[PDB]
Amino acid sequence: MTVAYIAIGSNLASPLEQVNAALKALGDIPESHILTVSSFYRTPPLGPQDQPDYLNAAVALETSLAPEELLNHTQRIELQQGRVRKAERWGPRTLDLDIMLFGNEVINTERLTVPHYDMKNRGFMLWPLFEIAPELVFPDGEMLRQILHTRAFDKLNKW
Ligand SMILES: Nc1ncnc2c1ncn2[C@@H]1O[C@H](COP(=O)(O)CP(=O)(O)OP(=O)(O)O)[C@@H](O)[C@H]1O
Ligand SMILES: Cc1cccc(C(=O)CSc2nc3c(=O)[nH]c(N)nc3[nH]2)c1
Ligand SMILES: [Ca+2]
Ligand SMILES: [Ca+2]
Ligand SMILES: [Ca+2]
Repeated sequence: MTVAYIAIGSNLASPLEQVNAALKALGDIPESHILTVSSFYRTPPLGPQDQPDYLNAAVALETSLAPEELLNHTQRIELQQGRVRKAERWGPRTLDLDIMLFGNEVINTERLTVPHYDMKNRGFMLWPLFEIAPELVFPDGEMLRQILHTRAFDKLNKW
Protein backbone atom coordinates (compact mmCIF):
# COMPACT_ATOMS: atom_id res chain seq x y z
CA MET A 1 0.00 0.00 0.00
CA THR A 2 0.93 3.64 -0.62
CA VAL A 3 -0.59 6.79 0.85
CA ALA A 4 -1.77 9.22 -1.82
CA TYR A 5 -2.71 12.77 -0.94
CA ILE A 6 -5.51 14.35 -2.94
CA ALA A 7 -6.47 18.03 -3.06
CA ILE A 8 -10.19 18.76 -3.34
CA GLY A 9 -11.58 21.99 -4.74
CA SER A 10 -15.09 23.10 -5.65
CA ASN A 11 -16.62 26.52 -6.35
CA LEU A 12 -19.81 25.69 -8.26
CA ALA A 13 -23.16 24.02 -7.58
CA SER A 14 -23.03 24.00 -3.77
CA PRO A 15 -19.37 23.24 -2.93
CA LEU A 16 -20.21 21.62 0.44
CA GLU A 17 -22.53 19.14 -1.28
CA GLN A 18 -19.95 18.51 -4.02
CA VAL A 19 -17.16 17.84 -1.54
CA ASN A 20 -19.25 15.58 0.67
CA ALA A 21 -20.34 13.60 -2.39
CA ALA A 22 -16.71 13.38 -3.52
CA LEU A 23 -15.65 12.00 -0.14
CA LYS A 24 -18.29 9.27 -0.42
CA ALA A 25 -17.07 8.49 -3.94
CA LEU A 26 -13.41 8.43 -2.88
CA GLY A 27 -14.33 5.83 -0.24
CA ASP A 28 -15.80 3.70 -3.03
CA ILE A 29 -12.56 3.63 -5.03
CA PRO A 30 -11.36 0.00 -5.08
CA GLU A 31 -8.12 -1.16 -3.41
CA SER A 32 -8.24 2.07 -1.41
CA HIS A 33 -9.25 3.48 1.99
CA ILE A 34 -9.56 7.06 3.23
CA LEU A 35 -7.25 7.57 6.23
CA THR A 36 -7.82 11.25 6.99
CA VAL A 37 -9.96 14.19 5.88
CA SER A 38 -8.88 17.77 6.55
CA SER A 39 -11.09 20.63 7.62
CA PHE A 40 -12.94 22.45 4.85
CA TYR A 41 -11.56 25.89 3.97
CA ARG A 42 -13.13 28.84 2.16
CA THR A 43 -10.39 30.29 -0.01
CA PRO A 44 -10.16 33.27 -2.39
CA PRO A 45 -9.50 32.21 -6.00
CA LEU A 46 -5.93 32.10 -7.31
CA GLY A 47 -5.49 32.76 -11.03
CA PRO A 48 -8.62 34.33 -12.48
CA GLN A 49 -10.51 36.06 -9.70
CA ASP A 50 -13.89 36.58 -11.39
CA GLN A 51 -15.35 33.41 -9.87
CA PRO A 52 -16.75 32.32 -6.49
CA ASP A 53 -14.54 31.39 -3.54
CA TYR A 54 -13.45 27.76 -3.34
CA LEU A 55 -14.05 25.07 -0.79
CA ASN A 56 -10.63 23.42 -0.43
CA ALA A 57 -9.68 20.29 1.47
CA ALA A 58 -7.16 17.46 1.45
CA VAL A 59 -7.56 13.72 1.91
CA ALA A 60 -5.09 10.95 2.69
CA LEU A 61 -6.00 7.85 0.69
CA GLU A 62 -4.23 4.55 1.30
CA THR A 63 -4.17 2.57 -1.96
CA SER A 64 -2.71 -0.41 -3.79
CA LEU A 65 -3.82 1.00 -7.14
CA ALA A 66 -1.30 2.06 -9.75
CA PRO A 67 -0.99 5.88 -9.86
CA GLU A 68 -2.75 6.16 -13.25
CA GLU A 69 -5.47 3.79 -12.01
CA LEU A 70 -6.11 6.22 -9.16
CA LEU A 71 -6.27 9.02 -11.74
CA ASN A 72 -8.83 7.02 -13.71
CA HIS A 73 -11.09 7.01 -10.67
CA THR A 74 -10.58 10.66 -9.71
CA GLN A 75 -11.37 11.79 -13.28
CA ARG A 76 -14.44 9.55 -13.32
CA ILE A 77 -15.70 11.11 -10.09
CA GLU A 78 -15.18 14.66 -11.41
CA LEU A 79 -17.07 13.81 -14.60
CA GLN A 80 -19.88 12.06 -12.71
CA GLN A 81 -20.24 15.21 -10.57
CA GLY A 82 -20.90 17.28 -13.63
CA ARG A 83 -17.48 18.71 -14.34
CA VAL A 84 -17.65 20.35 -17.76
CA ARG A 85 -14.63 21.61 -19.70
CA LYS A 86 -14.88 25.25 -20.73
CA ALA A 87 -12.29 27.21 -22.71
CA GLU A 88 -11.19 29.59 -19.95
CA ARG A 89 -7.97 28.54 -18.28
CA TRP A 90 -8.40 27.85 -14.54
CA GLY A 91 -12.13 28.56 -14.65
CA PRO A 92 -14.68 27.56 -12.01
CA ARG A 93 -15.70 23.93 -11.57
CA THR A 94 -18.03 21.65 -9.63
CA LEU A 95 -15.13 19.43 -8.53
CA ASP A 96 -11.35 19.28 -8.92
CA LEU A 97 -9.42 16.26 -7.62
CA ASP A 98 -5.68 16.83 -7.95
CA ILE A 99 -3.28 14.07 -6.97
CA MET A 100 -0.71 15.99 -4.93
CA LEU A 101 1.51 13.10 -3.86
CA PHE A 102 1.62 9.36 -4.39
CA GLY A 103 3.85 8.16 -1.57
CA ASN A 104 7.42 9.22 -2.28
CA GLU A 105 6.97 8.51 -6.00
CA VAL A 106 7.94 10.85 -8.83
CA ILE A 107 5.67 10.21 -11.78
CA ASN A 108 5.90 11.72 -15.24
CA THR A 109 3.53 10.09 -17.72
CA GLU A 110 1.38 11.56 -20.47
CA ARG A 111 -1.63 11.80 -18.14
CA LEU A 112 -0.04 12.25 -14.72
CA THR A 113 2.63 14.45 -13.10
CA VAL A 114 3.32 13.86 -9.40
CA PRO A 115 4.15 15.73 -7.17
CA HIS A 116 1.60 18.22 -8.43
CA TYR A 117 3.74 20.73 -10.33
CA ASP A 118 2.70 23.82 -8.35
CA MET A 119 1.58 22.55 -4.94
CA LYS A 120 4.57 24.02 -3.08
CA ASN A 121 3.33 27.48 -4.10
CA ARG A 122 -0.33 27.08 -3.10
CA GLY A 123 -1.46 27.67 0.46
CA PHE A 124 -4.85 26.16 -0.28
CA MET A 125 -3.05 22.84 -0.92
CA LEU A 126 -0.30 23.03 1.69
CA TRP A 127 -2.31 24.09 4.75
CA PRO A 128 -4.95 21.34 4.54
CA LEU A 129 -2.15 18.88 3.81
CA PHE A 130 -0.27 20.00 6.94
CA GLU A 131 -3.44 19.55 9.00
CA ILE A 132 -3.63 15.87 8.04
CA ALA A 133 0.08 15.09 7.65
CA PRO A 134 2.23 17.51 9.68
CA GLU A 135 5.27 15.21 9.41
CA LEU A 136 5.19 15.03 5.62
CA VAL A 137 8.43 14.97 3.65
CA PHE A 138 8.40 15.47 -0.14
CA PRO A 139 10.24 13.16 -2.57
CA ASP A 140 13.05 15.74 -2.84
CA GLY A 141 13.54 15.70 0.94
CA GLU A 142 11.88 19.04 1.61
CA MET A 143 9.76 19.13 4.76
CA LEU A 144 6.22 20.43 4.59
CA ARG A 145 6.66 22.05 8.02
CA GLN A 146 9.75 23.92 6.80
CA ILE A 147 8.00 25.28 3.70
CA LEU A 148 5.14 26.58 5.82
CA HIS A 149 7.52 28.00 8.41
CA THR A 150 9.67 29.87 5.87
CA ARG A 151 7.38 30.98 3.06
CA ALA A 152 4.69 33.65 3.15
CA PHE A 153 1.26 32.14 2.67
CA ASP A 154 -1.99 33.70 3.83
CA LYS A 155 -3.75 31.90 6.66
CA LEU A 156 -6.75 29.86 5.52
CA ASN A 157 -10.17 30.44 6.96
CA LYS A 158 -12.41 27.46 7.65
CA TRP A 159 -15.61 27.08 5.60
N1 LIG B 1 -1.23 15.24 -10.29
C1 LIG B 1 -2.30 15.31 -11.11
N2 LIG B 1 -3.57 15.25 -10.66
C2 LIG B 1 -4.63 15.32 -11.48
N3 LIG B 1 -4.54 15.48 -12.81
C3 LIG B 1 -3.32 15.55 -13.38
C4 LIG B 1 -2.11 15.47 -12.55
N4 LIG B 1 -1.04 15.57 -13.35
C5 LIG B 1 -1.52 15.72 -14.60
N5 LIG B 1 -2.87 15.69 -14.62
C6 LIG B 1 -3.63 15.88 -15.86
O1 LIG B 1 -4.12 17.23 -15.81
C7 LIG B 1 -5.12 17.29 -16.83
C8 LIG B 1 -5.88 18.61 -16.82
O2 LIG B 1 -6.50 18.77 -15.56
P1 LIG B 1 -7.18 20.16 -15.13
O3 LIG B 1 -8.02 19.84 -13.96
O4 LIG B 1 -7.97 20.79 -16.36
C9 LIG B 1 -5.83 21.26 -14.66
P2 LIG B 1 -6.27 22.28 -13.23
O5 LIG B 1 -6.45 21.45 -12.02
O6 LIG B 1 -7.53 23.19 -13.55
O7 LIG B 1 -5.03 23.26 -13.00
P3 LIG B 1 -3.72 23.00 -12.08
O8 LIG B 1 -3.12 21.73 -12.58
O9 LIG B 1 -2.89 24.22 -12.35
O10 LIG B 1 -4.20 22.90 -10.65
C10 LIG B 1 -5.94 16.05 -16.53
O11 LIG B 1 -6.72 15.64 -17.66
C11 LIG B 1 -4.87 15.03 -16.10
O12 LIG B 1 -4.58 14.10 -17.14
C1 LIG C 1 0.27 30.14 -7.77
C2 LIG C 1 -0.79 30.17 -8.83
C3 LIG C 1 -0.67 31.05 -9.89
C4 LIG C 1 -1.65 31.07 -10.88
C5 LIG C 1 -2.75 30.22 -10.80
C6 LIG C 1 -2.89 29.33 -9.73
C7 LIG C 1 -4.08 28.40 -9.61
O1 LIG C 1 -4.16 27.76 -8.57
C8 LIG C 1 -5.14 28.24 -10.68
S1 LIG C 1 -6.54 27.10 -10.61
C9 LIG C 1 -7.13 27.19 -8.97
N1 LIG C 1 -7.55 26.18 -8.20
C10 LIG C 1 -7.90 26.74 -6.99
C11 LIG C 1 -8.40 26.22 -5.78
O2 LIG C 1 -8.65 24.89 -5.63
N2 LIG C 1 -8.61 27.08 -4.78
C12 LIG C 1 -8.36 28.39 -4.92
N3 LIG C 1 -8.60 29.23 -3.82
N4 LIG C 1 -7.91 28.93 -6.05
C13 LIG C 1 -7.66 28.09 -7.08
N5 LIG C 1 -7.18 28.36 -8.32
C14 LIG C 1 -1.90 29.33 -8.75
CA1 LIG D 1 -12.38 1.72 -1.13
CA1 LIG E 1 -6.23 22.18 -9.76
CA1 LIG F 1 -7.27 19.21 -11.83
